[PDB]
Amino acid sequence: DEFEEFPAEEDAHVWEDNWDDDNVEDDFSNQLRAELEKHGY
Amino acid sequence: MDDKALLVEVQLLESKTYHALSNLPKARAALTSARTTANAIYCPPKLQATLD
Amino acid sequence: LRPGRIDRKIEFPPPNEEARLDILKIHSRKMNLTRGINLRKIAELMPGASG
Amino acid sequence: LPKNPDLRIAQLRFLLSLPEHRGDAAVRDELMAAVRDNNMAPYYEALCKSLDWQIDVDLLNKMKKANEDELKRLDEELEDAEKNLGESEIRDAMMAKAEYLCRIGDKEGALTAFRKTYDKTVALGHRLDIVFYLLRIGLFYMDNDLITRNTEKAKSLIEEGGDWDRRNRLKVYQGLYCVAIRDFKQAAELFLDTVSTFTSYELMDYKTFVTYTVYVSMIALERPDLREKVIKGAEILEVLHSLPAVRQYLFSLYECRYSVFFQSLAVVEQEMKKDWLFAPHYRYYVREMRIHAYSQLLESYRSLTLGYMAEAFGVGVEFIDQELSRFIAAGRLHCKIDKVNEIVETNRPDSKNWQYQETIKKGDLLLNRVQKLSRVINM
Repeated sequence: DEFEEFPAEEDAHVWEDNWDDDNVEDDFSNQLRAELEKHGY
Repeated sequence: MDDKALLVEVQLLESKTYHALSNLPKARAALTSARTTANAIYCPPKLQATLD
Repeated sequence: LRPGRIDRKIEFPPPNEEARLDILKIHSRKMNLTRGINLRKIAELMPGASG
Repeated sequence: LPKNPDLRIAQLRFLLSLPEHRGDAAVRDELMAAVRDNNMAPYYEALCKSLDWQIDVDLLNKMKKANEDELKRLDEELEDAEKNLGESEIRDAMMAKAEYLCRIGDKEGALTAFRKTYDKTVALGHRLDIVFYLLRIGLFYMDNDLITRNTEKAKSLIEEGGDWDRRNRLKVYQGLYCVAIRDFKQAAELFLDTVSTFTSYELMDYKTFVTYTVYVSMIALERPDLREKVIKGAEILEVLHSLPAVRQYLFSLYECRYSVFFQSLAVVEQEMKKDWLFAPHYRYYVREMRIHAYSQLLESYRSLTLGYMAEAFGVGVEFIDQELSRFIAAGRLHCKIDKVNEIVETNRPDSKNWQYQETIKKGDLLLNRVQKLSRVINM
């Protein structure tokens, strides 16, 4: 029962990706280095 | 080659080095082979002590 | 053992070299053999295996 | 198996493709030496066009002429085998032609030649070898469809009949592909199965294989299986004795030394960024490892002050608060933060409560299915 009444209107990734992957932030190494530097003094 | 005393010594050394690397199964297999070759030749007191 | 009660007496000689290889293949089918497991050498090491 | 195609070449190409290492010199020299020794003319041209390098006219012409005359010799040998020699000779000649085609980097020509050889090859072992060669090509180029289809074909060939060595090699190949697809559970399973008898030295040396196995096992295996299969594993421990960094990283999680664990995790994230296979998934690996460490710490506590856990992780209170909030928002950690008193309280569901939730969910799914079936059939 094709609902023709409603019109029927790169990233070839095979792995499922959750939302957290999209979030943009400095690499973990930079974060850890900065935190250790700031807690070193 | 037929020099089995040096073979026993070398197998014992390999077993010891295997144990030092945490590869216990292979170390035990090497020690079993060394014991098998030792119970086929004259094991002097020093070699017997090392094997034991 | 008269040829009217027992007609055919089939002998079962101990397997020969090719027979030993065939038996090894038969009993090693389900085994996990490793490349370089030449069975002809093993069979040659069994001169008169019962089967 | 043959080293061709050399996955080190693909790794170097990806490393150069990385932004920071695009200008690296030593990798440049290594890749150029590999290209010259192997005489990959099509690969050289593709790499030059992709990386916008300056094509060496003399070297390029020399490589092209060498490839041309080698191909002419191979074609002459193929014609001679076709005219005079039997089917086996022609099959081997076409196999050699395809091998050299893969040598220079011609993906399409090499694939077509290997397909023809497979069509003209009857021996099951040679068909498996051809499938392995195509799988290696796919890994070198990262063609998902090619790798999937060829893995299915290799599985079918092994099921029909196959030696144990080919099964082990195919297990390692599936593990590598799974690591490249981010299905880390299957990667850990396969690699832990094959670590005892690693015989596929063409893809990667044993040290790299053990490092990958440790990484994927820690991202996938839980604590009991991790202890039983990785911590106490003789092969993995023996290999790790030569890799202090990987050994420290693995033992940090099991021994509960979280600051060293985070140092090693930063090092591992940096290492995977450069790796050609873990590069697409390095962020996910680091995030999941951090989540696993947080959950492991919280398993033995019900309410631990943010200060204590910040000290344990060698990080500030603010960073741990932000990370814990982010991970709680995603429903990964079972805890609720209390900023005013700075106390983290674990809300791990009771066995009865979790069982009730699971039964509710599964029964809802089954009831939706039953309702759909009843609607479909009742007319």
